[PDB]
Amino acid sequence: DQLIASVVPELLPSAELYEDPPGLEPLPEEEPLIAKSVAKRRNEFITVRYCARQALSVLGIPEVPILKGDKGQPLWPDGIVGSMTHTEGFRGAVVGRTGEVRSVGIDAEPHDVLPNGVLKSIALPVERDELDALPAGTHWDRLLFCAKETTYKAWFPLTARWLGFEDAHITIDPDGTFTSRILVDGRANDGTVLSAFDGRWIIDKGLILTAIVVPKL
Ligand SMILES: CCNC(=N)NC(=O)Nc1c(CC)cccc1CC
Ligand SMILES: [Mn+2]
Ligand SMILES: [Mn+2]
Repeated sequence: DQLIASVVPELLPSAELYEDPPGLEPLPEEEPLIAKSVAKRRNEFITVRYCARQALSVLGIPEVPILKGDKGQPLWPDGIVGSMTHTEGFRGAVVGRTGEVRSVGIDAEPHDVLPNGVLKSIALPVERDELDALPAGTHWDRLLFCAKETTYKAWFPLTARWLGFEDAHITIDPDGTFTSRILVDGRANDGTVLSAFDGRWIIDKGLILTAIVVPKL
């Protein structure tokens, strides 16, 4: 019944918590990253890393700090890829080994309409027309935004480059899948070319969860 486990393969352990349990602490090496942060930010940072460390233990990796790189990206141990996300009512993480998968991204959002003006900032004109044609009963605008965030999180670890909202065209299928088509240069750091990603999505517990796994070559 866990949301991340429903949209990623069994080979990628995941862990999620819906509240901030009492008594958690960051590892000493992580404390400087949130020393001057408000309580809401300290709590999501600490709880998501407790989830990541649980998933890393399933891979046989013991307790390790998860620091942030120059573009805010989490810095995983050698031979590990992963992703983390937090929203009100959700903290989650997923990790995998580089010999099984190339990259993973996840994102969680509340299942509600986007705030005013956000859809115009994140969607291509063609995506807006596509969302209007989808069946009634799902907040397609919020699902599109969620899928764009997951696209960036799967892309950045492979390219080390920015990806704007206008740089990817996402097509959502009501069956719980989506595709992301990259509209800019897709040269990856390993010499290969990224052009498209396949994603999965689920709506449950008032939340939307999207995931992309970039598979082994
Ligand atoms: C496909 C285009 N999507 C993105 N480029 N998305 C992000 O940059 N998202 C983001 C933002 C901007 C909303 C701020 C802080 C941290 C992150 C990284 C998860
Ligand atoms: Mn967050
Ligand atoms: Mn997010």
